[PDB]
Amino acid sequence: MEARAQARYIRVTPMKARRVVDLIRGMDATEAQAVLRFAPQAASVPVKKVLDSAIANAAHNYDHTDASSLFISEAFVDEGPTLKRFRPRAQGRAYRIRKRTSHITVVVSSK
Amino acid sequence: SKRTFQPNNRRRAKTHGFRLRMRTRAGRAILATRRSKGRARLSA
Amino acid sequence: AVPKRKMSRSNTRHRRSQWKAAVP
Amino acid sequence: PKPAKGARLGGSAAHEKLLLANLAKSLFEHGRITTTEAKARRLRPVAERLITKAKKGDIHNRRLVLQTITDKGIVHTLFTEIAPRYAERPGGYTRITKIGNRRGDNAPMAVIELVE
RNA sequence: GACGACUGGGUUGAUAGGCCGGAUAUGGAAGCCCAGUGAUGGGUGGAGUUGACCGGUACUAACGAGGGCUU
RNA sequence: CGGCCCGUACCCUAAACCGACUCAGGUGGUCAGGUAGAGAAUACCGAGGCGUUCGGGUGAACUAUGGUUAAGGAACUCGGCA
RNA sequence: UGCCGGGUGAAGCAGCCGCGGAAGCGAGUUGUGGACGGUUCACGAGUGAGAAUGCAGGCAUGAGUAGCGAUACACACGUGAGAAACGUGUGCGCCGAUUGACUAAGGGUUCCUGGGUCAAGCUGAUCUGCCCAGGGUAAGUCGGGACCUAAGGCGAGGCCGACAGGCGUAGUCGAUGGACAACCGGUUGAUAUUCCGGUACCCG
RNA sequence: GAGGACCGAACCCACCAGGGUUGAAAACCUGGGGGAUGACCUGUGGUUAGGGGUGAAAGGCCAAUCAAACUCCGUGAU
RNA sequence: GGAGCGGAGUGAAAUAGUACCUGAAACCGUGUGCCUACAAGCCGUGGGAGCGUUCGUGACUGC
Repeated sequence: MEARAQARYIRVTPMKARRVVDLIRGMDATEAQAVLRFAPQAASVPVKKVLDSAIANAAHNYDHTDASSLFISEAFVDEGPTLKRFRPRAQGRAYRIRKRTSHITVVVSSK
Repeated sequence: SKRTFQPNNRRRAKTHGFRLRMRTRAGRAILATRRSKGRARLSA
Repeated sequence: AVPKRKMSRSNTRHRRSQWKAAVP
Repeated sequence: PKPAKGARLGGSAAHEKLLLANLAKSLFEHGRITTTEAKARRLRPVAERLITKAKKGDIHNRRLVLQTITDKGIVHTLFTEIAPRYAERPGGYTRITKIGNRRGDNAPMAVIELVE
């Protein structure tokens, strides 16, 4: 019953996103929302916003309204287009700073 | 401390100005060789 | 000090595994 | 109350005194405030001591409370509205409840209120 | 005790705070009265304030077995 | 009755100028209150302004800026450097 | 140049199965791809890279590490999808020969209103000196020009110099100086010695 | 009531120490320190240009570069 | 909230979606077969048991 959504170009570094997505692999869909709800990390907000699209797609598109037999089948974060800007530092030099992005994908399947 | 560029428009038009470039024939070559190279701002 | 060599993939990943969040 | 180990709240010993004094001002003004967990723990013994002094009620104690809360209006309510309420209760005048972490700096917050 | 960790307690509860008392520390509160032209002094009174030390007191907050085989 | 042209916003001991930066630096001149004090020093205030430009805790070693040290008093050190 | 292939799927890329003594090959095959290739004999070469502290682009390691740029903010309410940072109120602290109010130089629209939160802000943002649209600077008396000249510059003729060019007279420019007539109060979101009110002054 | 006079803020400077040293800063910060009516400091406008300028003289300074600046050209120098 | 995405639709083709023909390598992930916590390793090579969606891995041992 694989239904999935994903957010692309989400402005949070891939490692910081993986820190949270590695909690929500293979648990009940609702039980995963109740974990991202009470999660200190700031990446848990975009991730839970994608976890809700997956359930919304499962209910609407494929007519699996009951969102309690679902578990996270797949969830992974892919690298995204990095932005590059500079920073003035001591003695006239400049060090680069990369503002990384990520592509978060979540897949819910029936148990 | 005090850096090596204190802007002053008056003193930058009496030194690199167009009127000054047209006074010395050595300076009119600078103007002409910038016209031929195609620059937009032809003199300071 | 400065890194003497590029850290091998095995050694890099041994460490980043330790940078994990805890289930609430 | 016993002093704090380690770094003082607000970055200085002077700031701490005025910080805890004004928090007590607000707690008596509204009866309940939401603030950082560490600040709530420091504020409990200070506020409870002030209530103890207000229970006695005499002019001398009113000076003593005034050394901490410079506001005469707040002290009036403390001696004439709050202290009568706690006439019978022997201590433990404040209740501390933990809430979720704050957004932005993930500081653990808490509610401290006067026990009804 | 850097953080983990270690130790004790978790309503069958004195773990911490508060509240009562002590011990300590300073050293004679505020108000009132008396004396003095005044600065000040005397009485009420080893007073008032007071943290960590001490005794009381519930008022506040307390994943993990089903035993391999051979001799 | 006529009296022309340019400037007139905004910043200016600075987040808008010169330093590549919202940079602990530099930037001519004018205004200049109260109390103590000789004073434009210094302490607290006025007119007026600021608290936004990463935070919350936690008594580790250690580093830096401050503070106090019994008895001795340069015995330290190249040197009373601090 | 002769002979051939191609929407019945060419080049290129990724495999699988075979082949050669090497550089390598397959008119074998599969997937991707979607319009150009194979081969005989010759002919030409910007014809083969792993190193030059080589050059350009992308991406790693150091590492979720150092730093986040000099003293204090707290609470209540509000807006809001979301608030430690945005608004309002209260309190507390700091500057105050200045963390206040102006001006020249410089900058050049950063000023005001409304809207936005993708890029920027060493976090955050509903906020911004950011982005978009619109608006805003009023002079007979303020500063300067139409008045004067200093240091100095240019310079008709002119002198000197092979050429280029150097100097300089009359003159003409050149404020940082001289001469010259307006003060108080009010107003807008943004301007005021400029507009408005009162009373003045100067030249024709 | 004179002074290249005395003490001492502004202003100019940089003797000592600590910090900073991939810094807040390609020369600064903190506390002391020197001059502080003069050979002083400073604004505006001028002016001296490379084997040359200027220099109370250190080969110092001449746009973060000076025992001979910088740019283009000879030039693909050797 | 938006961004973005899942269905749907256009298209011959939507991992051709205005970040867009082809889409290599470095680099980053998910799943999966094997090995790996008494071991000294220019990380390969010869011998070799075992396990498994000739092939993949490689206990142990020689160089």
